Amino acid sequence: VLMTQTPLSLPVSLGDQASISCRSSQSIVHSNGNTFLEWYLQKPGQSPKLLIYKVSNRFSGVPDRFSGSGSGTDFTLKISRVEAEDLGVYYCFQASHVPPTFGSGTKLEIKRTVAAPSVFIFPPSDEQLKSGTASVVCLLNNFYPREAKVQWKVDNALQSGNSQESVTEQDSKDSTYSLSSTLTLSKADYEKHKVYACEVTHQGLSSPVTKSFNR
Amino acid sequence: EVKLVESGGGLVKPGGSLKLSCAASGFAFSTYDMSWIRQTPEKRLEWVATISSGGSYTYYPDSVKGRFTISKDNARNTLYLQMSSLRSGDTALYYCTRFRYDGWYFDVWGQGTTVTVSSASTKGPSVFPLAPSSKSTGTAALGCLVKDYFPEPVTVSWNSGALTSGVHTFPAVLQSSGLYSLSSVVTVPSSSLGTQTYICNVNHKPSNTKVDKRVEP
Repeated sequence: VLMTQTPLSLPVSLGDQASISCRSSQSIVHSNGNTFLEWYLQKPGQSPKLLIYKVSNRFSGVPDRFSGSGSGTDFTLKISRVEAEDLGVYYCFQASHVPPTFGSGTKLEIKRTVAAPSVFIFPPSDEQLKSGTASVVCLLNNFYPREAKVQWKVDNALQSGNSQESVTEQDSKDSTYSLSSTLTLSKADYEKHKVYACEVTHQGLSSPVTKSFNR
Repeated sequence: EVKLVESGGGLVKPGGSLKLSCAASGFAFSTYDMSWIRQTPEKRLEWVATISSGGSYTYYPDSVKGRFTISKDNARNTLYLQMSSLRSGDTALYYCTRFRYDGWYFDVWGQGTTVTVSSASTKGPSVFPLAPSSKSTGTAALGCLVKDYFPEPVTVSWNSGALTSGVHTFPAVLQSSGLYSLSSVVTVPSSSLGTQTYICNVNHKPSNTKVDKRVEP
């Protein structure tokens, strides 16, 4: 019993309504009358938590903002007056027919105003050098939207293939993202050059910001 | 208050075995059916096992049948999943859950424990500071770079859990070497810099690595 969800991700502004849909492969009525269709939300860093069961029944504690409906093959969850604490991954789930199965999830994303990042650089630690390697860290803190471009420059030469990047999930206090990018070099390559720059392109900056340091 | 607390995860070789445990508290454990659900790296949720309150029936999906045993200890209210002949596809976060009978829903969940099935040996991280400067500046940002470890997870706290606001612990990245690295950063008032103490607390259970790095300007 395949459960398919749409959209796969859903930007929505605070106070607005979000609507998520779940379609099953076959019917999910259990030949007892009831249909065992359920909605879970997994907030960042947390376990999934039960919101709705048997289609439209709110689980205790669940705000009245959340509702379920649907028939036999087609199910909807609606979230009125969306609050920032509602962001994460919503999953539908079927225990009508064995094996019980989950849809692949829908990411609720809080739309808010652009926010340029605060950009910081960190040179390698002396400690790391002593060991043979040099990592230069670039931090883009609390920005919106999630799209950010980070270019690493060593003596003005654009670098490629020698850095990694990750981004946090959306933050609930202010609906922003953060991003760390690491440039990894040989102690040797690190020692030969002077100017270590991280240059950031973003929707909230009229033109790029470059933060640099000199070895 | 109702709780489930899991343990036993870690790194195991293909075709090895491992037993997960899930300590329940706060309810009449032996009167519920209980399950295990895993969450793959792509964030898909998959049902893995269920055991009736009587212990009489056990139910498994085809991918796991013959290899995994769910069992329970009723004196100690503890749930178990014995996993054997592990494969690469078994790597995942494993959750235990209470399957309420009237509604057939999972109303309490464990915090998760992660299992990594791999041929490679564990490797403990190095922990290097990301010092606050005029280059990370009335707020300054500092941090910890936890480099070159396998497998996941690594956990990071600051000041032993005393500091949480403006803390960002990033998802692990893969290096070209096939080892992971991660960053944990925090922004603070730069006036605090000379005066207040900032330490990251880093644990990598699989390599029994436990480090505290004081990070100073």
